[PDB]
Amino acid sequence: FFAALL
Repeated sequence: FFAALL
């Protein structure tokens, strides 16, 4: 699981 908000 990978989640990113930039």
